[PDB]
Amino acid sequence: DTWRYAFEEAMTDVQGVYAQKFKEEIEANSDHEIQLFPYGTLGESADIMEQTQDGILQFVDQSPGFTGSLIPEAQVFFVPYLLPTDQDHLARFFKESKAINDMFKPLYADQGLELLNMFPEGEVAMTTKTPVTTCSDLDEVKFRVMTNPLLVESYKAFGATPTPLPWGEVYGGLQTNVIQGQENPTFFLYSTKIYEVTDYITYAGHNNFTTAVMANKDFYDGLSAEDQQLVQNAALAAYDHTVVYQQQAADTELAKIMEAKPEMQVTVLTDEQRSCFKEAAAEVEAKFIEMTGDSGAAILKQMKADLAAT
Ligand SMILES: CC1=N[C@H](C(=O)O)CCN1
Repeated sequence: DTWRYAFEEAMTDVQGVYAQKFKEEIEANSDHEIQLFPYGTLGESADIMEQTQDGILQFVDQSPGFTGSLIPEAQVFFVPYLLPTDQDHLARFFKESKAINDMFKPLYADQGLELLNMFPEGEVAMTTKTPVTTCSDLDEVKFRVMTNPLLVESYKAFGATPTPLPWGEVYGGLQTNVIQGQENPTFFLYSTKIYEVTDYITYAGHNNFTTAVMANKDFYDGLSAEDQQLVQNAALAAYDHTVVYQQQAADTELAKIMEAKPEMQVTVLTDEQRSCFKEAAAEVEAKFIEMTGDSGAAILKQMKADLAAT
C-alpha cells in the first residue's frame, strides 16, 4: 500500500527513531505499508507540510517552531522556562496532557490535519562564536531561529538580533558568518556537525525542543474504525519508544562533541547566571497573551495545570 510519511530530520535522528517505530507497528499489525521520507528528500519543513495538505503525503512531522505562523497558539512552546527540564516529568506531560491531546486537536483540524502526538526531543543549547555568560553577551549577535513570531520575540528579549531562517541555510550561513548564533538540542547539533562552524555551546535551560506528528485529516477520516485505531496504536507505541531513546541521547551526545572537537568551549550556566534570561521569560509570556487573545490564554492555563498534575 501507499501511506507516505515525511519528517524534518535524518533516519538516525530522533524524528527518525519515531518514524521507524511507527513504521514497524503499522506493518506488524496490518497489510498496510509505510514509506519513509527523511530530511534531504522533498525539501524543507514548509514544503512537506504543503505536500501533506495538498494530499501527496499522508503523515507528516512538523515542529511547532514552524506551525506558529499557521496556528498562532502553537507559540506556547516558546515561552522560556515554561517547560520543565526534568526529562521523566516532561515525558509524562506530553502523554497525559489535556491541553496537547484535547485542546490542540480541533485547532489542527481547522487546517485539515489530524494531530496524533507531540513529543520532546531534549533540552536546547545555544551555539555562538562569541562567549555567552549573560544576556548582554548576545547584544548584536545575528541569531538564527525557527520561523515563528514568539521565538523571534524571545531572542529580542534576550538582547540578540533574531533571524528567521529555514534549516537548509543554517550551516552555510554560520560558515560564511552571515549569522553568528543558532539553537537546538544536543543530539541534533552533533548530528548536523554544527560544532564545526561554532565555538561556544551554552546551556541556559530556557527550552525543550518539542515536535508534532499529524496525518492529512481527509485521509484519516477516510479510514475504517480499525485502521484509525491501528494508527492511534502505532502513534502511542512510537511515543513510548522515542521518549526512552531521546533521554539517552541528551545524556551522552555532548561527550561525542567534545571527542570530535576537544577545543570546544561548553558552558552550562548556574541559576545565578540564568537570572537575566528568566526575567525575560515573564515579558515574553505577557507578549504571548497579547498575540493569541483569549483563545490561547485558556491553553496556557491548562498547560500549567497539566504540568502540576504530573
Ligand atoms: C531540533 C531540530 N531542528 C531543526 C530546525 O532547527 O529547524 C528542525 C528539526 N529538528
